[PDB]
Amino acid sequence: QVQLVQSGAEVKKPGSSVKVSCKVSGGTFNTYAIIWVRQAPGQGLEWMGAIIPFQDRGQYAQKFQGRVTITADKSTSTAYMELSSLRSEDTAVYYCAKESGRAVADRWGQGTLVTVSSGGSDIVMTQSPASLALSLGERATLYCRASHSISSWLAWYQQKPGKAPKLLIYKASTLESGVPSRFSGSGSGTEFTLTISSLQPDDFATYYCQQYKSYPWTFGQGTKLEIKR
Amino acid sequence: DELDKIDLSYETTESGDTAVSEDSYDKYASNNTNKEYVCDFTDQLKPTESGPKVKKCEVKVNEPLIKVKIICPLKGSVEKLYDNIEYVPKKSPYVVLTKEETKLKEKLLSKLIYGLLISPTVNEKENNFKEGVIEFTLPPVVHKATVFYFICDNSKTEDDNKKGNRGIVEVYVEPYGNKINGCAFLEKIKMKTFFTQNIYKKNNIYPCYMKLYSGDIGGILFPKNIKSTTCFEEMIPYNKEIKWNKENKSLGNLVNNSVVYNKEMNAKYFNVQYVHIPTSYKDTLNLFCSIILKEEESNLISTSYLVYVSINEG
Repeated sequence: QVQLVQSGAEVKKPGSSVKVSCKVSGGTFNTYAIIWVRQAPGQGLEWMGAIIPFQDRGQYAQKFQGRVTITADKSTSTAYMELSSLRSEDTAVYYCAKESGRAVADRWGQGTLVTVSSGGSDIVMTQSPASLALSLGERATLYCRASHSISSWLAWYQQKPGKAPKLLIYKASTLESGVPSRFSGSGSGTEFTLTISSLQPDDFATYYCQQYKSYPWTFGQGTKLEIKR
Repeated sequence: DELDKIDLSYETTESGDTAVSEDSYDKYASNNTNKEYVCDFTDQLKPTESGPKVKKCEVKVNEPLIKVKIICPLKGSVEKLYDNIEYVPKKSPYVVLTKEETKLKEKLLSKLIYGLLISPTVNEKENNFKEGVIEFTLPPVVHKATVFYFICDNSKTEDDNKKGNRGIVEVYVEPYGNKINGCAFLEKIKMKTFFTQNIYKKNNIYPCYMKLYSGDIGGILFPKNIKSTTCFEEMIPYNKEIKWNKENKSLGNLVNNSVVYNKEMNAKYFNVQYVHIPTSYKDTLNLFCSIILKEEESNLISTSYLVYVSINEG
């Protein structure tokens, strides 16, 4: 199947630049978008930009305009993200991901830790509850609200500590292949739900909703679902 | 116009509702014969127990003047098997799909590829999937890599436990060529960079020169106000290589196996003709034709253009 392998951890001085690589194997490279997402430690996911390799030009969140360059080398099926003028707040795990014909980013790299050591009209995603404490075998219900109508262009991701986001649901209610049927999604427009019919030990994690109607893609701040004490 | 009005709100994806990812598409190349690249879905989308699969016909172009032909079976063309087939865009080939962000959205094909030739008809029927097939001819030159799509989706057709397949055409045009030997008689920047010679409006008899060799492509962007032209059905040879039958006047008559593209000048958008000198033709031939303009708005002076075509003048 398809694998995204990123370059390894980096330590940089403030003011420096860093370039992270993302090698795609087993999937078509030239005509599918590669996106870059970063996650400051203990914080949420943040879309930085994307590139469709044949176009030879990336698109970027205004937040990073002028500091990020995304490129793609078609002969090696490797995408790159270069972030300049690094500062402490840029310390984060940087992820590459790609879409596979279903609009959603459904294949993710393993992440690259980068350590720094010496806009209006964007769609806001609001998740609740911020934390859920439940016992094994109980049902969990998670909620996601969008500030603008996104029809059904909403995905749900599961993230375990230290691991890349894993797609569970896309198009609001479609299960990704291999995802157990106890996960289900509902809603369209501005209100969405993720339900886990019966919690199992593997299900304890942080869950994120993401609108992929329009760039910049935006994530909710996540629901942390942990075991009842 | 109604042939090519685009719905900016239209949205879809390559996979549609099939839930199949691209690494699991059944990918295959178009069947290419001479300069016609054909994607034929007549037998690819019938329902099977395994359905719906995604059938992706890959059209890869890095040569000039390729004709792309796409055949999508018609609803009811065979009982039951295509009762719910849809094709997208409805106004293909004038409107195509391109990837914006990560979804497929409508795009004017003529805005994507300058000089592309869409004839009004195919097999003496409308050039539209409603008649079962669409065709277009890519130009002699393309500056930027370009990717666009057509959908012929039978996945909503059900017959017993079986479902039809979703057909995709991906046309991937890599850059090829530089500049067409010939003249453009003068969005506008696309016009000015496409031909080796630009003839800007003059009020006299002015000469365009098209110098060609075996295998070369030439062409002309004819003036807006054209009234009449003998290019290229009524050429006059000059210089006395061989004896001339005066009825052998078309480039076809004079250069065996030469091809003229858009002879009828009926393609939409682009007032162009392209000519291809075959590699087989090694003889030297100097030819002449003319372009006459309408005096719709007078400048007090009439405009005409002399076109000189020299073949293998080495």
